[PDB]
Amino acid sequence: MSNISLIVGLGNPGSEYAQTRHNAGFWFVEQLADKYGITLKNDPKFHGISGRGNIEGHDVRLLLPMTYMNRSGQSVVPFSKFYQIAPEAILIAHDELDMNPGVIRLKTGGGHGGHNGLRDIVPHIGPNFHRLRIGIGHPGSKERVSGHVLGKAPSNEQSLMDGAIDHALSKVKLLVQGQVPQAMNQINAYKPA
Ligand SMILES: O=c1ccn([C@@H]2O[C@H](CO)[C@@H](O)[C@H]2O)c(=O)[nH]1
Repeated sequence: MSNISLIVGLGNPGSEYAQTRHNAGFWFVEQLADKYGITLKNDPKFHGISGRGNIEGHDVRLLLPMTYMNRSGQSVVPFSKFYQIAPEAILIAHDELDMNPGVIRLKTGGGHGGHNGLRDIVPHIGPNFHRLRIGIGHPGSKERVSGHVLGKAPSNEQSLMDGAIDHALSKVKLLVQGQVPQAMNQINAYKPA
């Protein structure tokens, strides 16, 4: 059903990308894995790093594609199909250009919103997965997007994102329990200050 049992974090592999805004999804899933003691180990079969563990009495899988962002579907799609995880049980955490640092929202359905990771996923499994939209801000102009998402945020913006991510971690219990409406209410209500 809508008991979240796959949590995907989008991002790029390599130390040079680890601190960039486009890896917001990785930050969330890495922190979630540490919170619940889920081992994120090499998963060559699905071109990623993945884990499996107990979150609040539920068997949950975690996935970080190691395909580079624009090829994220080349991990997520075969992984979800192999383990027979329907989109309705998937949460994908990703950076959101259309939201401020420190703003975070749970969304069900919808398009990719210009996001090149999601762009590679929705064509295959459809739109009906859940998304943890982690606000990163927009660089104003259209052609400066690459420089923004592949940039390391200033400390204040990082602090704002980190606080929002921490808040979201506290609400994963609701999501794995299938309380998507309550999780949406409580996640979306987050304020940094
Ligand atoms: O060295 C790089 C840098 C970025 N990109 C791709 O360009 C996307 C913008 O989403 C990237 O994040 C990633 O898929 C690469 O393929 N290689």
